[PDB]
Amino acid sequence: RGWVEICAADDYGRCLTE
Amino acid sequence: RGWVEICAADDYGRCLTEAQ
Amino acid sequence: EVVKFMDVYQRSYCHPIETLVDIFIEYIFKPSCVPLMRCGGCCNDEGLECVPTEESNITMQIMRIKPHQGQHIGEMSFLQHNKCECRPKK
Amino acid sequence: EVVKFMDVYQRSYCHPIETLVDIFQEYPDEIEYIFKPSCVPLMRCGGCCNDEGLECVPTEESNITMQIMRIKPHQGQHIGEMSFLQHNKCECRPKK
Repeated sequence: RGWVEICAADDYGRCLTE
Repeated sequence: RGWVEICAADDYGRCLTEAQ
Repeated sequence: EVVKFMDVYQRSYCHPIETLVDIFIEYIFKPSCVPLMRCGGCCNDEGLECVPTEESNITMQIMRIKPHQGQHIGEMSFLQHNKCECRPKK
Repeated sequence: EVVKFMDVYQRSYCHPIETLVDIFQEYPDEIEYIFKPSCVPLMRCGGCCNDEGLECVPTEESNITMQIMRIKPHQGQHIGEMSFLQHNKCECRPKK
């Protein structure tokens, strides 16, 4: 419950914008 | 499983000493 | 070789211990379980049980995956046991 | 401080973790005795796998020896060595 989106990510959990 | 005796002990788990 | 009584006694006594707790058709969470402090261990007599006395929340990044469609990092808040006591059962 | 995904993931993946196990699980037929402490810290497989068709199970086991006090109500107590099962290695394996 309560999962808050931060970003679309790569396989390592880094934001694709990173 | 299994028990290997070490000593009779006091309430604190310290071994008792012999009296004699 | 052998763990000594004092050490077994101290390490086993009721306290917060790291526990890997499962988070719970469309999504998969990864990881599916998280490391949280949960009261555990034992008390001096069978009439007492180890219970939480102070609790708080911790936020962790969790990936939400829609298999073969997308994958997002999100934050989730989990419960932590900060302090535990031995108290009479009932 | 938000725990970052990389740390949550490494920390929760299938591995042997210190688990506080009651002694009656390993010594069930000892109702005439009180052990102290009544539970012991043991390494046991815990944590999760990447797929729901896999399960975190032990792949290497051995025993660990600990000094325990064994009490006979109203008739004193002894310190002795007891032996418990521990998991040395764990893996995510197909449920089958």
